[PDB]
Amino acid sequence: RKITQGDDLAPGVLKIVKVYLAVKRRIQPGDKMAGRHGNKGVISKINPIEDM
Amino acid sequence: FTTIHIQELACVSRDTKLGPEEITADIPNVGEAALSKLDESGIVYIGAEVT
Amino acid sequence: KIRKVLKISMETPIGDDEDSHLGIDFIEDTTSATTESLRAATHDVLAGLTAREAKVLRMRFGIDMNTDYTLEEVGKQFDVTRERIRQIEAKALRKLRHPSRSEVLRSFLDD
DNA sequence: AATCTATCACCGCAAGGGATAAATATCTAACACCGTGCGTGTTGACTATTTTACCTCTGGCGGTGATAATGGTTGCATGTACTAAGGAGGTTGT
Repeated sequence: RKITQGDDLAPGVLKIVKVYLAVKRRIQPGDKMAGRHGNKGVISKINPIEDM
Repeated sequence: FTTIHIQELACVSRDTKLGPEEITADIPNVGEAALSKLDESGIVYIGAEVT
Repeated sequence: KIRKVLKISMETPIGDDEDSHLGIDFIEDTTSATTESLRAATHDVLAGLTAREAKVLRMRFGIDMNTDYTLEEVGKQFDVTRERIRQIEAKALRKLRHPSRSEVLRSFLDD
C-alpha cells in the first residue's frame, strides 16, 4: 500500500495515468561524439569497413 | 555507441459533475495499426515495443 | 455532497447551463437536427427487422414519433396480440446479442 | 557509315544440379446430425415505470450580530552603464 496508496490530485482531478518508454536511441549520423581531450563534433557519415 | 534512455508520458481524468472521465481505444478509420497494443483501460502492456 | 461546491466553485468548468442546457432554449434546431439523425438511423434499422417485432421497440421514451404513444394507436398497427408491444423494447438484449446490430446507429454522439 | 582483326573473353554446347509435380497418404475441417437450454410466446400477478396529487425534504439567499474592541501597515523597484532631458537659481552677462 505504497502502490495501492492514493493521493489527492487537487479539486479538478479524480485520477492520473502514466507510461514509461525504454527508448533505444541507436547509433546514427547527426548525433554527437567526442574524446577526453576536447575534440567534440557530429557523426558525419557511417563508412563500410573498407571505406576507411 | 547505441544509447539507452528512460522517459515518461502521462494523462488525467478530471473531476466532472458526476466525477470520472473516459479512457478507451475507439478512434475508427484514423490509423488502426497504431491502436492494436492496448488494455481494456486503453493503456499499453509492460514489455511491448512501440514506435 | 461536499464536492457539490468543489467541482465548480473554484474557477468553473465549461458546464454550459449545468446539465439543464439539454432542455433549455437550445432545443430549437441548433441541437434537434442531431435528434432528427439518430431518429433517422433507428428508423432505418427498426424497419429492416422482423415484420412483427418492428413496432414495439420504438415506444414509451420519445424514440420515433412526435407523440411516442402507449398501446391504442400502435396496437392498431401491430394486430393479432398484446404487450409484446412493450416486452420487445428489451428482448433485443439476447438474440440481437450480435454487437454488429448497431453498425449504423452509434454516430450521434459525434455529429 | 561502312570495313574488320584481334581483343578479352561468351558462347560452344558437355555436364549435372534442383525442382516440382505426380501419386500416395496423411492430416483437418466442414458439415449433419443430435441435444441442450435459452430468451420462442402469451398470460398473469406482481411492485413500484411514470404521472399527478398531496404532505412536508433540500437548499435557494436574504439578512445582518453589540460587556467592548476607535494612529495602520509594508518591506525591499535598485545599487550598473550609459546619457538625454527637465529642473533649479544666482548671476554675469545678452
